Amino acid sequence: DFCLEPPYTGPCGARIIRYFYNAKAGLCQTFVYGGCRAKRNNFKSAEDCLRTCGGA
Amino acid sequence: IVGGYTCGANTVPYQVSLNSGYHFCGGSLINSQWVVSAAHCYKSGIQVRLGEDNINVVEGNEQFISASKSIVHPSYNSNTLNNDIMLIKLKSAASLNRVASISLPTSCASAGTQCLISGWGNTKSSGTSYPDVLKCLKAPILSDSSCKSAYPGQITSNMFCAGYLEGGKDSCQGDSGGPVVCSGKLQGIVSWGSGCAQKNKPGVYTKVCNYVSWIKQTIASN
Ligand SMILES: [Ca+2]
Repeated sequence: DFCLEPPYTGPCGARIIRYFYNAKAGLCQTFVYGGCRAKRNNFKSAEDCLRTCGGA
Repeated sequence: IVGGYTCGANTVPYQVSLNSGYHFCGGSLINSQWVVSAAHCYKSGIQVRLGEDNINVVEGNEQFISASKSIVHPSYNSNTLNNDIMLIKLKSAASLNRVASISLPTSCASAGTQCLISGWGNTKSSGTSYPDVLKCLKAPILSDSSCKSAYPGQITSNMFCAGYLEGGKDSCQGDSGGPVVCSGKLQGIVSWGSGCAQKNKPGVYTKVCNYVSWIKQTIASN
């Protein structure tokens, strides 16, 4: 389950704010994404995140 | 920028901030209407901020201009990060200039050349601390061999390493797209690296001297 994976910033240097599902908190949180090589637990909005991973 | 120093207000006039509701990448002004940055910094609704020092407070020397076009290099590979370069056309021309453009290089820079790297990115290697003001860093260009030994099978002819093998001085998240200026010419674009300021893991940059023709022609036909 990719929804259970920790957020992945990656090697690129950008500071782009994305969302990831935090299974321990039971909600989608923000984290800094570097701009490349995103994993699946990386969403552009909280709604997308909840729709895909909510309740995982 | 980890291990750098405060540049000083508007001492790096070609430095720009790419804003999407917040600062997310840097870039360089190479023409009154054009900005060069990294391809991985591509985003919809980009607002370019020029004449910035403290990105959090309006000090009056700014010019906020929306981008009208964003051209990512046709051969950019998001997996390998090869050709990580992008051109942004400003919706209107900037008033040059506290705001000034930087020259493109006539030729490539050699290992050992000292360059100035700048940005508003993270200042901590093992932590999170984003600055208000622009940070600077002098770092030398490293040889292709050491660069390739630091990142086996990951360095292409379009990338160069710069920094310190000891670590502690490097570019970091929030610096992407920013300038690497050597001898008054734009030689690189902050691109990627393994973590920030780690030992034996210098920062990797887009080799601008390899794109000068593409840049000049693209600016001219758009
Ligand atoms: Ca400001």
